[PDB]
Amino acid sequence: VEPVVVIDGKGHLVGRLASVVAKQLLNGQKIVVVRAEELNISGEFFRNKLKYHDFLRKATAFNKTRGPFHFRAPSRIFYKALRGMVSHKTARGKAALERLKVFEGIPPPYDKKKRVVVPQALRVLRLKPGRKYTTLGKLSTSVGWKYEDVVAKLEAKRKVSSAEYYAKKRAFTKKVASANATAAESDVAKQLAALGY
Amino acid sequence: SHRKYEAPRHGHLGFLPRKRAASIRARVKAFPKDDRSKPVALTSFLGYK
Amino acid sequence: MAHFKEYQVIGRRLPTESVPEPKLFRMRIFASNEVIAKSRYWYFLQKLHKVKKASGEIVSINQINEAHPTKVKNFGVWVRYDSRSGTHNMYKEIRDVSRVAAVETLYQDMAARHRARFRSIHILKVAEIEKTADVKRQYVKQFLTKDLKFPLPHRVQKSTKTFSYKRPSTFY
Amino acid sequence: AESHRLYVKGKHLSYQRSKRVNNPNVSLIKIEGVATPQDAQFYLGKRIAYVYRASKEVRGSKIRVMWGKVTRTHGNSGVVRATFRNNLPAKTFGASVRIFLYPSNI
Amino acid sequence: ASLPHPKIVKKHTKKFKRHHSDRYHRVAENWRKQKGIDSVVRRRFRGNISQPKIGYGSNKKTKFLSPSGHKTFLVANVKDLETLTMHTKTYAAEIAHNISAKNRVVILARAKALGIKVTNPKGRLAL
RNA sequence: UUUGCUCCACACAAUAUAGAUGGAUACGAAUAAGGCGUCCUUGUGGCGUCGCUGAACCAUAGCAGGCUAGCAACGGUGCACUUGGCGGAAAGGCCUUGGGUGCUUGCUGGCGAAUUGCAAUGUCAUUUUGCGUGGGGAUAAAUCAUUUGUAUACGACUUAGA
RNA sequence: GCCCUGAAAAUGGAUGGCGCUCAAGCGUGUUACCUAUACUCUACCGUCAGGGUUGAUAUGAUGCCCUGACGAGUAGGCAGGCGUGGAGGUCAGUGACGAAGCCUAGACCGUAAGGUCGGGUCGAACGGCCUCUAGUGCAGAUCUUGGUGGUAGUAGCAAAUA
RNA sequence: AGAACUGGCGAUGCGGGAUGAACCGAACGUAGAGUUAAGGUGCCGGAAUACACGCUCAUCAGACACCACAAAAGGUGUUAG
RNA sequence: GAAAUUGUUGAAAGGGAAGGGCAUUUGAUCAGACA
Ligand SMILES: [Mg+2]
Ligand SMILES: [Mg+2]
Ligand SMILES: [Mg+2]
Ligand SMILES: [Mg+2]
Ligand SMILES: [Mg+2]
Ligand SMILES: [Mg+2]
Ligand SMILES: [Mg+2]
Ligand SMILES: [Mg+2]
Ligand SMILES: [Mg+2]
Ligand SMILES: [Mg+2]
Ligand SMILES: [Mg+2]
Ligand SMILES: [Mg+2]
Ligand SMILES: [Mg+2]
Ligand SMILES: [Mg+2]
Ligand SMILES: [Mg+2]
Ligand SMILES: [Mg+2]
Ligand SMILES: [Mg+2]
Ligand SMILES: [Mg+2]
Ligand SMILES: [Mg+2]
Ligand SMILES: [Mg+2]
Ligand SMILES: [Mg+2]
Ligand SMILES: [Mg+2]
Ligand SMILES: [Mg+2]
Ligand SMILES: [Mg+2]
Ligand SMILES: [Mg+2]
Ligand SMILES: [Mg+2]
Ligand SMILES: [Mg+2]
Ligand SMILES: [Mg+2]
Ligand SMILES: [Mg+2]
Ligand SMILES: [Mg+2]
Ligand SMILES: [Mg+2]
Ligand SMILES: [Mg+2]
Ligand SMILES: [Mg+2]
Ligand SMILES: [Mg+2]
Ligand SMILES: [Mg+2]
Ligand SMILES: [Mg+2]
Ligand SMILES: [Mg+2]
Ligand SMILES: [Mg+2]
Ligand SMILES: [Mg+2]
Ligand SMILES: [Mg+2]
Ligand SMILES: [Mg+2]
Ligand SMILES: [Mg+2]
Ligand SMILES: [Mg+2]
Ligand SMILES: [Mg+2]
Ligand SMILES: [Mg+2]
Ligand SMILES: [Mg+2]
Ligand SMILES: [Mg+2]
Ligand SMILES: [Mg+2]
Ligand SMILES: [Mg+2]
Ligand SMILES: [Mg+2]
Ligand SMILES: [Mg+2]
Repeated sequence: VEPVVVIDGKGHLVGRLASVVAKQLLNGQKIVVVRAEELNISGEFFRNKLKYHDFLRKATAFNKTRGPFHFRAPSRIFYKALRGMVSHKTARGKAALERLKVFEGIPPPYDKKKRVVVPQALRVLRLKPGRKYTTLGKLSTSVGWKYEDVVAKLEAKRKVSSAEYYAKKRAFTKKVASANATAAESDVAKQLAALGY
Repeated sequence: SHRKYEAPRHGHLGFLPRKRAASIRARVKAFPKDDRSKPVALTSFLGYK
Repeated sequence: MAHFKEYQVIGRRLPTESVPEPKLFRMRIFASNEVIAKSRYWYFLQKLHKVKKASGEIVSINQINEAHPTKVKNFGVWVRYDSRSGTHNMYKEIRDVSRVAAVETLYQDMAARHRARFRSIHILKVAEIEKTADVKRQYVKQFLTKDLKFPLPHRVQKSTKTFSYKRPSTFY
Repeated sequence: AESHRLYVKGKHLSYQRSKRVNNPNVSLIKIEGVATPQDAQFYLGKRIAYVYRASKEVRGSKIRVMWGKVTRTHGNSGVVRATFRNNLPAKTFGASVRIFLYPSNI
Repeated sequence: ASLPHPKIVKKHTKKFKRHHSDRYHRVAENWRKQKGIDSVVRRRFRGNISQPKIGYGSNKKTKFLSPSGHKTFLVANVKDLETLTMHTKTYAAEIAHNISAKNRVVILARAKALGIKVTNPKGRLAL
């Protein structure tokens, strides 16, 4: 529908976000995902911490360097949920994956580009009220991720600039509405009402 | 089958690999925490043994 | 077993010279179709009478429709069923708009709570509870209070495209 | 104008297949804006071109086309099956595809 | 100018090569049937080479026709060639491999006179 | 080592392409709650309004978009300039001034289109490289061999030499 | 009923994996949808069966023509065919104006055994058809004889003072 | 380890049970179109992140026949009786 | 003057083997048939 879709991970549930992201790439839609630190997983923090430690013990006994690799960053926990939903040892699969990008925070390009959401993976739409859940960033710091603070700091900075932007814009569309209303009631506008506009 | 007698392993797995270093000048992997209330100063120094 | 119709079924043991005009017995039966219905009939007659289908005959089979299908009714429901380790009688109450609707949710309920498949259940009686206050089970009494109202918090709308440009709102 | 398009955008998804055998003879097509089999019934019969480029000029052009037709709908979400003059190359799973408005019945 | 014929359909143009004739030089491609007790090929497990069988046989109607729709007839000399005088819509002469160049130009001339097609006219051609 | 390198420009030739074909259209936060307008005692404030999907918004007419005239506006927008400022998370992009110039389908005119023959993607994008031309610009090093021994099985390392 | 305790083993690790919590879990119900060498219709191959057809003056009576059904296969049986050395017959067959042989991700016929051609190389002989005959068809047998590889520029070429 | 009756594997590919001689479906000439079986339809992966009523929250939840195990006993967790 | 095996030349592919099946893209190559 658009050349590149930018997804605001915040408030999405990992494997449901993954399931849709994977399909899209396979079908040829480039996807970039931001604020993976604000991803969720159902299940209380402790549960998913225990799960993560299960993962953590699997290693190649003769050489741990060849063994399963354990990435600690929310973006990359995420990639993992994703990568495992893609026939990723096939050309067709590598190709789909090159179509993907994932970030903690919203770094340049994407901070001035619109981001969407994916309602069929929106936690607030899916999880029954009262069911505990985990935030990706908090899970990740506990298994080694080093950059929650730095991301938080940048994000607060970015969030201030974006508040300005918004404000300016909302000021501007107020003017624009003031304009659109002198033109209301005019002849060309009554005609357009007639045609559903 | 199970050792027989127990004894500590030989040597420390946290100093692997036992390869030659990438340089004669060992790297400083960490500097003292910063306390910006004190005057500005170096935090290390070169010399020859 | 499905979406139920209710049937009157009438049978009798076959006539004989010395006994022409045998007695004629009736059952109401909840089934998805008349084939299952005549089957169920023979199933219960044999738990009650010296008969079986080879020596009996179906006299009539007719669907009974609800008298007042758009009138809300409080049903009393009486069931026999088997569990994994014994067999048990039960009384339940179901609020709906037809016996037929009511019996569907019963099997559903029996399957969900007690894990009883259809084979394991005998409906003993389904009867409309005429006076509120002969209503016994509180999960229904609840819906009889005067001027009753309730909101439906946390509204969740079905998206029709995979992407959305807003950020939904569960207001309602 | 800026738009000169007379076709609907589409996508080569897959060959027809079971869990572990595919069938290069029938392709599965996703059509933009088509979400149901009832919608997709409109496009049955419409003709379909996968358009691509090549390094070596031929009868004038450096652009070649494989032609096909939509043939039936496929499943419940608007996906469609199509056949082509020659089966589609399979590097094209995920490639864009053009669905035309002819043969027209409006 | 061959007799009209229904479209020629070949059913299996790919050559049936012996199993493992791609794996060891000692095994020629010439079709040979597996008789082993365990062989995947003989047992026809999904994924191996198929085997020649009578289903593949061609339409009695177009069998033996070449693309031109003529059956080929091998020919050593003008007399052989002339056995096709009344069948130029049906058979085509192939000049045999061991015919000399000077005898080919005679055979070819007479074919032209009789309207008989020749499948390999350029052979040994004094060009 | 036979005139080489680099940035900008155009030119011919190639080579390609995981797949342009109107627009990736920027708060944040909450969801048992919020957006927007408005007033005010500026607050966990009053009052109004909206949702129930982007089925939107923006754009969109002209030989794939030709050649031309005028009117009403003084608006819009393309381009190359120029003024002030911002953005380091991967800023490599955003904003602002001012003159110039093109287009304007805001409205009203003149001319052109056929024969591509009843369809044939009917060719309009963006990759990397190669060769000459001429506007700027810039004028090294590494390796062998030799040498040190803080190094070394051999390579490697580490020194030294106009 | 579901869940929880009761519930201890050795390389790291398996509801197939990812992951999933008003499920993508458990029980039950209702539609739709995906797809087997199976089922339905059709073409073509072959097998078996049942019919028709000696009437010359043209060419297969083991023929031609219509029709129906059927097709898995080790051990094994039978059948119709492909190929090789020699033999009787025949084609008054091929050939120094190039036989045989050999090479050839060139062509063509056959379901296949195989057959035919072109081009290159070559130098003296050879083939079709009816029939006769057998020392007549190889991937194997720790097969026989000969040739040849990877191993590999590798082990090594260091006892006896120089 | 040994019998009975049938059906299979051995001698048999094909679709399903991830995998697998024997289970489920279905038995094979070369092909087109259609429809199904058993089994499936979040993504891997063709196919509803379909509909509907309940139940379940596990600091070692559970997840489909053959089949890849769990018992006595116990819970003021929760459910219905 | 075959094959195994080898040198050079030319073309191509190559993220823990290679080779194979069905299908098509791309390159190279080629028969036939038109009149
Ligand atoms: Mg441990
Ligand atoms: Mg011990
Ligand atoms: Mg190094
Ligand atoms: Mg299988
Ligand atoms: Mg053999
Ligand atoms: Mg066997
Ligand atoms: Mg590519
Ligand atoms: Mg409000
Ligand atoms: Mg406000
Ligand atoms: Mg307020
Ligand atoms: Mg909008
Ligand atoms: Mg214009
Ligand atoms: Mg005009
Ligand atoms: Mg970036
Ligand atoms: Mg220059
Ligand atoms: Mg499990
Ligand atoms: Mg699953
Ligand atoms: Mg269920
Ligand atoms: Mg549906
Ligand atoms: Mg078939
Ligand atoms: Mg048939
Ligand atoms: Mg057979
Ligand atoms: Mg013979
Ligand atoms: Mg012979
Ligand atoms: Mg002999
Ligand atoms: Mg010769
Ligand atoms: Mg060869
Ligand atoms: Mg030929
Ligand atoms: Mg020659
Ligand atoms: Mg001689
Ligand atoms: Mg003979
Ligand atoms: Mg012998
Ligand atoms: Mg053999
Ligand atoms: Mg041999
Ligand atoms: Mg051998
Ligand atoms: Mg053998
Ligand atoms: Mg040998
Ligand atoms: Mg030897
Ligand atoms: Mg040497
Ligand atoms: Mg040596
Ligand atoms: Mg020695
Ligand atoms: Mg045996
Ligand atoms: Mg079988
Ligand atoms: Mg997978
Ligand atoms: Mg799918
Ligand atoms: Mg059981
Ligand atoms: Mg299993
Ligand atoms: Mg209990
Ligand atoms: Mg010689
Ligand atoms: Mg191949
Ligand atoms: Mg091929």
